[PDB]
Amino acid sequence: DFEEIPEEYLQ
Amino acid sequence: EADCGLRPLFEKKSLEDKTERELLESYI
Amino acid sequence: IVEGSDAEIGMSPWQVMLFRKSPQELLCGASLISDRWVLTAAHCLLYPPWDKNFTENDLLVRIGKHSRTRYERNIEKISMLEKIYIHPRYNWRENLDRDIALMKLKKPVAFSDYIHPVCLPDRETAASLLQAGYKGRVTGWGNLKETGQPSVLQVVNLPIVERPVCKDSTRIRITDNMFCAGYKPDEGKRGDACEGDSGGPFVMKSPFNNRWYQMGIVSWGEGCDRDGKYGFYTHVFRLKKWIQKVIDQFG
Ligand SMILES: N[C@H](Cc1ccccc1)C(=O)N1CCC[C@H]1C(=O)NCc1cc(Cl)ccc1Cl
Ligand SMILES: *[C@@H]1O[C@H](CO)[C@@H](O)[C@H](O)[C@H]1NC(C)=O
Ligand code: NA
Ligand code: NA
Repeated sequence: DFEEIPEEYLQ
Repeated sequence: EADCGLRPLFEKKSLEDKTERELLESYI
Repeated sequence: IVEGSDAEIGMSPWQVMLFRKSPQELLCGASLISDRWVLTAAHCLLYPPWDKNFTENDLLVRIGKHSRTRYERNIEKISMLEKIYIHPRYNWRENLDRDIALMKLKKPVAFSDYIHPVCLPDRETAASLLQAGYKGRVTGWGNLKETGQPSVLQVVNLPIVERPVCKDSTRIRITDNMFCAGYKPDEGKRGDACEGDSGGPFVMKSPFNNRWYQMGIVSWGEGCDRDGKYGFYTHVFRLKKWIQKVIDQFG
């Protein structure tokens, strides 16, 4: 339901 | 912070939000 | 938030969203109290009855938001957590006594029109403002009803309730580390926090210095917006010595 956030924040 | 609690788009520009007056009116 | 309205842009620039990395979902609200510290409810991070026990790497904080679900490019800022601190006497077993936690960010967040800290009360501001009938403001992206979800941040203004009325509304044991707020059935107006609003702020605008202070943290309620029930909020000032101890030691 949420727009994907930039990958930089999920590393 | 010395600047806490002062909103850029409201207090810092002397603009009020649409319902803050309701709070003020309750502070009797 | 039940029976609130859409926030204005920049209305609550201390608002924080606690965001679960995987699955990507809203976990709770929170608030920005400095460039490196975020305040929330302990139960957002630790609640064994629901098998909740998050570690730092499980979570992100999203600051400057308005839309619930959208990635607000060039507006919101996303921060990683360095460390979580839960009050050592947080009572998850019984009644959420001392429902407070701090999160230190890995890096300072840059302030902007959309991102700015709220003040924490002093004893005098708390004494002056935490009075029955005085209204505060609750914000969050939680559910719109007990039994759906908002496009943008919601806001509701609610009066603090007399302690005996709070006590008489529930079988749960209330403590001095809590206060309750909401309208009475005979008052007509409505509104409450609800699921997903946990951890967000209850704020008041001091009429003495025109600054916003965070007096409460969305903590607990029995249903949402039920007649004769009230929302319960962590009493921030009562727990401020712990806040200061943590920031002084770990800042
Ligand atoms: N119903 C329960 C009642 C409850 C209170 C204290 C101990 C256990 C259960 C509740 O409230 N609990 C369970 C854990 C998290 C918390 C919660 O759900 N908090 C969010 C909340 C806050 C407000 Cl102010 C108004 C509505 C709601 Cl839904
Ligand atoms: C919560 O998680 C921490 C670390 O994983 C653990 O030490 C603790 O015992 C867990 N359960 C609690 C605090 O109830
Ligand atoms: Na009671
Ligand atoms: Na109610």
